[PDB]
Amino acid sequence: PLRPIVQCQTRKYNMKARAGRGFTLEELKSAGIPKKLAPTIGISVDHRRKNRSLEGMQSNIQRLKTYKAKLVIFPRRARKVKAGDSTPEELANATQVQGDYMPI
Amino acid sequence: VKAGELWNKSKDDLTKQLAELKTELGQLRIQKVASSGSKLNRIHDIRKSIARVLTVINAKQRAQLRLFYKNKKYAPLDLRAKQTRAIRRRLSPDEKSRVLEKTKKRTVHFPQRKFAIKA
Amino acid sequence: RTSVTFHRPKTLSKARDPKYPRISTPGRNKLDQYQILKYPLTTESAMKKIEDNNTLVFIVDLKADKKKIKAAVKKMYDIQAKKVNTLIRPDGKKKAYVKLTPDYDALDVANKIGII
Amino acid sequence: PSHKTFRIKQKLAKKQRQNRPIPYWIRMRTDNTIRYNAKRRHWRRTKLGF
Amino acid sequence: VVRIQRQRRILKQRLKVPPALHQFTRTLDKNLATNLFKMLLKYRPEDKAAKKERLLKRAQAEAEGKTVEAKKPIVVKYGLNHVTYLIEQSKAQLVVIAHDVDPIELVVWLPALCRKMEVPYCIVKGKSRLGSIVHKKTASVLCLTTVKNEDKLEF
Amino acid sequence: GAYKFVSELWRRKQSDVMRFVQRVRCWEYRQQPAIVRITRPTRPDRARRLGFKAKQGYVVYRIRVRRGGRKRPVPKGIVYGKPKHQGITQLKFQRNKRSVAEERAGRRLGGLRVLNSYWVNEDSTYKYFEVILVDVAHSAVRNDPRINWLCKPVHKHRELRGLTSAGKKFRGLRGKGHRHHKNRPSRRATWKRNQTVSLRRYR
RNA sequence: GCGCGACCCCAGGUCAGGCGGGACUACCGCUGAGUUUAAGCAUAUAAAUAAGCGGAGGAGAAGAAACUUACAAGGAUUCCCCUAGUAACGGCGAGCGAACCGGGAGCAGCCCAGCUUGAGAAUCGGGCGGCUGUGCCGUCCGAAUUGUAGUCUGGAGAGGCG
RNA sequence: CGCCCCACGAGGCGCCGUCAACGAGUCGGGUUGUUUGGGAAUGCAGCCCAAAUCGGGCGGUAGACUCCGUCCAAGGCUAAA
RNA sequence: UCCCGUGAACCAUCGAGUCUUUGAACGCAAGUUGCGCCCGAGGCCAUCCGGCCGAGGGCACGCCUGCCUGGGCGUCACGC
Ligand SMILES: [Mg+2]
Ligand SMILES: [Mg+2]
Ligand SMILES: [Mg+2]
Ligand SMILES: [Mg+2]
Ligand SMILES: [Mg+2]
Ligand SMILES: [Mg+2]
Ligand SMILES: [Mg+2]
Ligand SMILES: [Mg+2]
Ligand SMILES: [Mg+2]
Ligand SMILES: [Mg+2]
Ligand SMILES: [Mg+2]
Ligand SMILES: [Mg+2]
Ligand SMILES: [Mg+2]
Ligand SMILES: [Mg+2]
Repeated sequence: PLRPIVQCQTRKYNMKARAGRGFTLEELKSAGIPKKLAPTIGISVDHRRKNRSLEGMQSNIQRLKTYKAKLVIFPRRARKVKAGDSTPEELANATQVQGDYMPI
Repeated sequence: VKAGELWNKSKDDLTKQLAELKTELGQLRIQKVASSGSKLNRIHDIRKSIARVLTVINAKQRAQLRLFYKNKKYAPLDLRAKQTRAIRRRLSPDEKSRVLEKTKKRTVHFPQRKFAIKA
Repeated sequence: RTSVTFHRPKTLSKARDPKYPRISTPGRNKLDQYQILKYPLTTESAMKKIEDNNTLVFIVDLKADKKKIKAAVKKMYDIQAKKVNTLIRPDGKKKAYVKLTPDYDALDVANKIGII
Repeated sequence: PSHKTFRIKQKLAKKQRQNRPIPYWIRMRTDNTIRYNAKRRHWRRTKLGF
Repeated sequence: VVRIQRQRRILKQRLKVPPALHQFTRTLDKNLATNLFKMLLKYRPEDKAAKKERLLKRAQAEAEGKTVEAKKPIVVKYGLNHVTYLIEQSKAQLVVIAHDVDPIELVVWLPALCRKMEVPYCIVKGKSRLGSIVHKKTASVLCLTTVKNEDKLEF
Repeated sequence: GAYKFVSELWRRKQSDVMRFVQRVRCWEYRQQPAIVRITRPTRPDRARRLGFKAKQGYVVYRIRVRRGGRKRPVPKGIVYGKPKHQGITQLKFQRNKRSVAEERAGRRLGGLRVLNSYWVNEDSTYKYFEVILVDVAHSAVRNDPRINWLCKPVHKHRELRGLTSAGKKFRGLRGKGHRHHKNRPSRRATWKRNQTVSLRRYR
């Protein structure tokens, strides 16, 4: 699953971004990606983090939006394509993307 | 005598043949002490034929007995499926699939979908 | 009450009534006549017993008792024993001296089974 | 002793049957190494200790 | 066992019961208790034998008419959690507490609760006799919320 | 909602109502055997919160344990050593008496598995713990989704090994940050991890 | 001269069941030394070890912060690397010694008790019978109102509305 | 790949403002022994003291006050590494 | 006859079987094959349509759920 851009702690490393554990509830809500469903579609959720800066919040929204742009989801059944799924012709060209498909 | 023909017999004739084999071994054991030569070796065949006929008796009897108590009735400790003590005490599959309502809802809704990227 | 001691009351108990038998198969007889009478010892010291004292010397399964020895000597060989003596010979097996009631003749039995 | 338990008589029987020199014929079985019976016991030398 | 259960009541006699526990041992008198229990017997909860018929015979009313003609069935309420719920909403029109609940702490406070919320209560004698009303082995508390219009005055 | 009322009633443990009802029970307990089956919890709201249920197979056992520390059981009090392990009478045991009660019931009740235990009474000589146990064989317990976890084989003799609520307290696992970091996974696993002389291949 | 209901507790070769013991690599808990080092030795060290007493699994233990940090802050558990032979601790002597940060391996969260069916125990078990047989169904007995089930677990949630 | 089509019940999303219950001889304190790198005391344990709901625990020096940051114990389960 | 096959083998392998006395070891013991109690297929004679020899099988301890038989003015109601 996906991970947030966050800052490191600790004066020695405050200036270096790195991967986090999950997007806060506030990002998942403001991106149109429900709490219960983000782990379902491969987005971690971290109930414990706090966002104190618009810069961090908008950066993590940008990661969410990009991921939801380049995410494809197969239907739960064969012919029944419901909301959130994707077109057959879209599904037919999906492969297993390997390595870090979003480098921080 | 061959197990093929023994399995193809009645219960009473099967018991007769056990009586006869143990009497033939009775005679060979007698003549082991006194005489010798060629009838000293038939002992081993007769002993093995006693074993054959008793194994036939027990196998057929327990097969019949499984047919009768395997009416999905209470089964006896000589029929109950021995595996190992740990295996006997494990939980059955309908018991290991037991989950809660807040969890069976969490899977009836909100399952683990199938996704790729690059769309 | 009458006595200054309370002894425990009398209750009632039921006999065991299993809903499944613990041992289904009927147990076979394992000290049967052919195990219980292995083979007659045929030393010359016993051969003397055959003709002096109207006795047959068998070697019997070590877990034999005199009641089973007489019963088997009757079912096999179709005789009876008026008295059996037993001893466990030092090598390990049990040896039984079966004296026939003087109706039957030990010579006759010894030649019906082949000893002498 | 003359009054011995049946357990001790039972075990004397077996420690008796365990005294014989090895059979004459074993010695020719294929690829054989048993040479003499190295588990002899004598009543005056090595007491059973039981 | 007998020995200890005798010095039990003896020692409860000797020791000084505090008032919260001594508001018990002051029970309803036999005459008013019997008068009350007559009405309680009139309003018994539903039998197991009778609760299969009420669910069996509505099957047809659902299958053919498809319409429910039930009116409210009115019976006594019981159970400590439920009765504390009724009492604390003040929907309890009469409370009947067993005197002899063990452990006593389950009802040390219902008298005071009914008292400070102004609900009529009695400390009757016999939790088993309460249990019989509802068909359980104990009841430990009962309360009435509403009675039939044919016996308001008797109530 | 009765359990809240009884909860504060049992919170006010120096009020006269609890002083009475608790001393009389202390006498009754002190007159019965050390380990005794009791058909109902005496503290139903305490039992509810620790996972008791009014369901078959959950049994409740009152175990009496003694108070005070541990005096070193040596031949007279004569300890062969240096002056620093030469004391006897002021040493304290490293498991709480709650866990000692659970682990007494664990040895008495072979077939049933300890779930929890809670304080009920105490005096100068004894403490009384009521220990909730579970029968892991009755179908009512085998078919409960919430308490099967106790029938898996990795849960035999929890109390003998330190895995109940009282077990963790004396194991040092109530706590998370520093002040409690040496006790995870266990103090001996920490000691091993910290003592291993790691000699890598290309050292 | 009674029939009773409950409570506690009996005895049952009662129906059906669960427990003890064994092996030691690794794992969990208690207990617990000293030779040695200190050029003596008495705290210290040896060592929160060896021995002793118990408990399991194929891994066990731990685990979703009553946490660290003072940052622009991070975000469950576990192990490797560095942190670090460092802060600390110590007849501040011999000696002893971790952690946060960061880099990696792997990543997953969950469920109860409570106020909340009261027009209605909706829950569970056992016997018996039927079948589609790890279960499901029909009926009887029983447990349970000193509360089984259901909703809820703080990220919430209960409601009303869409 | 085929037949069976998922709802008025549950969930999500949005609006609301009224509710909004969270674990007791438990935490915490003293003292004692052990343990620790943990130092006016790191854990654990005994004994005695003994809770709270504009409230509780921490911010590595004991203390009173003002502000700040932080989390919500005393019940339970949980693969991989 | 085990030979152009119901088929050798100190063969491989594993599902059908047997598994003496013991042992956590379980009737009570134990330098004891010591000493008990209960059921019982079968058969004899009839002191009855009962008793004797039985082949086999049982009898531990703590416990869990249920049932049967009980005890206690422990709490009660209803009564003589
Ligand atoms: Mg003799
Ligand atoms: Mg000599
Ligand atoms: Mg010592
Ligand atoms: Mg020195
Ligand atoms: Mg030196
Ligand atoms: Mg010296
Ligand atoms: Mg050290
Ligand atoms: Mg060791
Ligand atoms: Mg585990
Ligand atoms: Mg360095
Ligand atoms: Mg220690
Ligand atoms: Mg300390
Ligand atoms: Mg100290
Ligand atoms: Mg755990």
